[PDB]
Amino acid sequence: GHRLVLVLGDLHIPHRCNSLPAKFKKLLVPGKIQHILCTGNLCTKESYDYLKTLAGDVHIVRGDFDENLNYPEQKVVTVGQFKIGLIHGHQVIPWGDMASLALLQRQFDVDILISGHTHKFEAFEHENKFYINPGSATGAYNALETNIIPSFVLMDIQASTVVTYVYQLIGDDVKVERIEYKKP
Amino acid sequence: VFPWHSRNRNYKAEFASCRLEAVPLEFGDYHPLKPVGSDFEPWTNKRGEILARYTTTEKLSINLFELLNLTQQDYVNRIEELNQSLKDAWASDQKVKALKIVIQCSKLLSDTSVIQFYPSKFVLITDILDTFGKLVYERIFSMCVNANDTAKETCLNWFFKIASIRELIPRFYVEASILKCNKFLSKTGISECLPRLTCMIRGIGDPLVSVYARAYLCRVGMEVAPHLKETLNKNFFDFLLTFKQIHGDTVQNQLVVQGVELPSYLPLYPPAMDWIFQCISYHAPEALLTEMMERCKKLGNNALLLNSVMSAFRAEFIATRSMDFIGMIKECDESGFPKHLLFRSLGLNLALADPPESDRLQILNEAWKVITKLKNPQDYINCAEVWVEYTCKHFTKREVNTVLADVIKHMTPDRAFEDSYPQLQLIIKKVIAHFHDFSVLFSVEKFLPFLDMFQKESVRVEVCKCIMDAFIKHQQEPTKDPVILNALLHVCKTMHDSVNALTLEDEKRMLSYLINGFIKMVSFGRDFEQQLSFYVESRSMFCNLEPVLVQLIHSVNRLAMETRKVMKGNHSRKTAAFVRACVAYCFITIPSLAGIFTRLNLYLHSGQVALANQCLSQADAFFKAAISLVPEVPKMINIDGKMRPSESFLLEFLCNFFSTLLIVPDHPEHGVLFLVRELLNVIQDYTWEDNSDEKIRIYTCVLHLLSAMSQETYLYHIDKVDSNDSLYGGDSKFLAENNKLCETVMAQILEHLKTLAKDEALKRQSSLGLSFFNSILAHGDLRNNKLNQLSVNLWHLAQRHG
Amino acid sequence: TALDIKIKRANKVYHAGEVLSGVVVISGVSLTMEGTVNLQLSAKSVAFYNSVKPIQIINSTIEMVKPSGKTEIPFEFPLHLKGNKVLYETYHGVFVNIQYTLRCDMKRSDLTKTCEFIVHSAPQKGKFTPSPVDFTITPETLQNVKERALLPKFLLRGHLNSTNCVITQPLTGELVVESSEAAIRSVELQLVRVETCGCAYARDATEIQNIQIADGDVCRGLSVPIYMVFPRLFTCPTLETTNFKVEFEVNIVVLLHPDHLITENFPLKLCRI
Repeated sequence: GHRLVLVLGDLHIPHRCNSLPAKFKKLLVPGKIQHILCTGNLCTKESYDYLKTLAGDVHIVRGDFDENLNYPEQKVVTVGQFKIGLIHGHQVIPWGDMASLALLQRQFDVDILISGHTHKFEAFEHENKFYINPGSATGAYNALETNIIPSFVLMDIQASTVVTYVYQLIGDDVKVERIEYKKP
Repeated sequence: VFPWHSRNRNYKAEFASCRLEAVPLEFGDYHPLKPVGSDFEPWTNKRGEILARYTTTEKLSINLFELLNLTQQDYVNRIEELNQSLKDAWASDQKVKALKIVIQCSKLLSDTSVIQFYPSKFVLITDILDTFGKLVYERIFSMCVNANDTAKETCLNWFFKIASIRELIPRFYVEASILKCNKFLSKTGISECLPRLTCMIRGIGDPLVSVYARAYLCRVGMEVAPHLKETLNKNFFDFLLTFKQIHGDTVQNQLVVQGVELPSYLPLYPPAMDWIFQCISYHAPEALLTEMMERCKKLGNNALLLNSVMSAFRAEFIATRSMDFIGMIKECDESGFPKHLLFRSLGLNLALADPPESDRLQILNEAWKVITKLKNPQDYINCAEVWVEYTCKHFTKREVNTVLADVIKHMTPDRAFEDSYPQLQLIIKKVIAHFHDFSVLFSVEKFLPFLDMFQKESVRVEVCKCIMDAFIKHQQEPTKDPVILNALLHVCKTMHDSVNALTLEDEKRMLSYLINGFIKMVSFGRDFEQQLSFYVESRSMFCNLEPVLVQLIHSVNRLAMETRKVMKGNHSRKTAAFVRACVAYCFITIPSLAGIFTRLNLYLHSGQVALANQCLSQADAFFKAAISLVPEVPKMINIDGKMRPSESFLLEFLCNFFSTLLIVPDHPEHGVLFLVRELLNVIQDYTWEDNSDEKIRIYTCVLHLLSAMSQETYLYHIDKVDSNDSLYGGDSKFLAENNKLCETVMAQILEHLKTLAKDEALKRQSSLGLSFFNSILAHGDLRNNKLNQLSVNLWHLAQRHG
Repeated sequence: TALDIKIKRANKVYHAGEVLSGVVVISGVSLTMEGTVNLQLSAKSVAFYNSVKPIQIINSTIEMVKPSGKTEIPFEFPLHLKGNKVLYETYHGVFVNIQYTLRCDMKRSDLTKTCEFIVHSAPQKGKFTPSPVDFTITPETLQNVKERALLPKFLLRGHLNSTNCVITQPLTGELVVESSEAAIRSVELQLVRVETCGCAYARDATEIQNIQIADGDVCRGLSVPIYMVFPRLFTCPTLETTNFKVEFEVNIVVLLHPDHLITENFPLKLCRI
């Protein structure tokens, strides 16, 4: 059994970017994505509609700029044998603190936590816990970095093994990177 | 108590140790994202138009078996009463009464007391006939279950009773109503009865009655035996034989007696000829349509006939023969059927099927030479609405400009606009439908004067929304042609000036979306200053609509960061002034906003974008303004029209503010922890709800922030801003002041915990203790004996009360 | 406590030699099948011909039940009349009425019901020859020179397919209004029965039905179709017997605008083939 999830976030359309990078629309096709988790900052119903045409399962949380505020601040949803926790990321003080993420996973008691305020992509394992910060799919600017590379992560979940394929557009090339996670 | 010690954190080393090793992928490596029919227009639809158009205000009379001075609505009510009486009599086993009621209703069709009401009347009474026709049929069918002798006997009895009717028109109508029942007598009954009814229609001497009788016969034939077209062609041929009577002496004398002019008597005919021609020309071979065309041509005042020829025949046939139809239209008599109606029908045909390439220019020229000579504005717009589609579909922008200028010339004089607000809208839509590229549409010289025509407020704004939808859905790249900007600027002005106190929120949202769609698509290239000029003229132009202001703030911050990225952070003397101008722009712009939480969030984002360009003073001003705005937050806020609490939103706002003030440097002229100190004062002074404990959540967040900022090097840094880690260089005095703040915050938290314990609310106390222990584990140095003892005590207290 | 007669055939027609079969439904009782020719004396036309009396066609009585629930009992009669007495066609005329009726009567210490069954004359020996007739309705058709002066000049031409009509087949023809000075208000057909009683003799002509074929001013030169369906029991094949005669005529009457009426009489001869 293979489950495909699209970890996204920080589109910021149109507050900071006109749309996704031209290639990322081509690399994304309807009927091939099983889940779509978004850290937030959709900023429009149009980006949510675009995601809704990419899959059926669309789990999306509240950012610091979302137009629709009915978005739950924190979400825990179970896929396969894993539970994924999703927050926007601006709740952690400071941003991207490993201590804050560990405390939030303690509150959630969740297998993997997603927190993507800092648009710079991150992926790390600490205390047998998995952590992914996909970054801005559209490469929306942030005060914490000088150069922001568009990026978006893809969960592939099979039983107890998750292989994460991260797509980052550098210059004009869509580099793809692989990371592996196994539940102890 | 208990003091606070900050556990040493090495962010670089911790990240490097905890970072998962990743293996890149070369080309060829597998990653998941690797690559009668529907063409027949039924009579049910035409029912509505015939009933709607043909209404008379004169007093009608419905004589049965005597009633006088009846209005149209009362006439319809009386006919409905007759239909209900028919149904009740049939359901009560009184069939003779049903037959006599149907006979009288059909008799009503033989009377032409008010000619103008005859079409709608025909539509009403025929319904009764239909209600009869089915209702008889089912009965025989109910006896059927080559049917049994009882069904055949009942069918023959009905046919004989109907054949015994004296008056010709009632007999024809009642007999054609039950044509389907002929199925029960022989397999050739319909094929032997339809020609006989067609010939029987010749007895009707009044042309209008005969034509509508032919229309009913064709309708029954198509809803009963649509494979007998050879029989129904005789209807068209006999109709051409009878057509001489329409303009004959007898009908003229009848109209004179009734005092009805011919220009009003003639338009009563198309509702029936259109149906006759449509039924007879359905899937007909091209030879038959040709033969009908030449048989129509050879007559006299055939101006009327031609209309039906355009109204029924397939679009391809008329489009190919369009020049010949122009020729036929030209010699039509002026005093008879209007020529502009024929031109409208021809244009409607040419809107579906293209004419031959060699003839298009001649067709357009000769159509407009006749259209432009019309005096009445209403029929002129009726023709022009149809022909603008043709002109825009086939020809270039010059002809569209000429057509629009002609339309403006005709309608400007006598304030005719009010009579053609809908039609004109249609025209403008068509002009936009065929002109996608907006460097060409606004090159049309008279396009904007055409918009000036809509001087009404409600009508004009809808056209503006249509223009803006077309722009946002047919513009995939930023444009700069100043012709485009000025025109869309005018449209956005005239669409935004409709916002008032009475305007609904949803209308404001739609308008904001449209003007935002315009604003997003204006990109001045490397000329950042002129882009800021566009933004200042935009704020001056679009003041009322708040979301437009929000988008403008976001976009000017975007311009600031775009300049940052273009110049790679190395700000120049010329561009330092520009970025200062942009940030001052933003500073002026936020306070105008109406929403509160939007103001707070935009203040923060403005702050962060401000510090990104090494300009510190106005950033500190931003944080001070945000702090001063903090107390204004209400307890109860508005979301999506509903009312929701503002607790969690306030929590998240303060959390973001703290996380930001992590990096914010403190001015040397003031003390340490400055902006943090005023935020602490504000949050302490905030009128927190009695049943709310998120305040201690925020103090725990304060502890998190101070612990993180007490480290040697901060987790994240600005490109060229010296934060307190590099400004103070980890000074002992700064750390001591931070620790004193730690002790104050912990004392406040402990006092709140003791108050909660005294309040006997043990659930909240336990949750607070568990969260505080988690915070201490996060940041509190467990090596210190006092802090470890405090954490152990908090854990014990949390476990004591579950 | 109610009676009813159900004749087997739905159309209730029986020829001169067939068998009349049916069922009597109840909820002693007898049933009588009687056919009569009722002739009504009229205003004298020519010893007062006191021979116009009822004629009994058939008389047959069956004792069906000799002295609860829905009961049914079958019955049958033979339709025979000696060797030379013919069963006349059913004819609901005005002065000559030929009717066959079954009458069921049950005694009690008597409930009766009468049901009529139709009898059709046997088809002719058969050499059916249609007799097409051409006619011209003109002002020289009205039988009065005094009135003819006020008539507007008109001319109608027509062609009846056959004056010898099969009663099951409709009367078909064409009528062309070649030229009328005055507007034609209506042209209608008028089937007139010609009933005769007695001998040397009362003869009457009475309209059966009027069927309008042209309404309003019809186009000059268009062939209006003469079409007429003969009524079921009001028309019979032309019958002649020493006591009574039943013939039929059709009157084409043209009505003009100033209330002018013109009549053309065609004596038909109905038959069955």
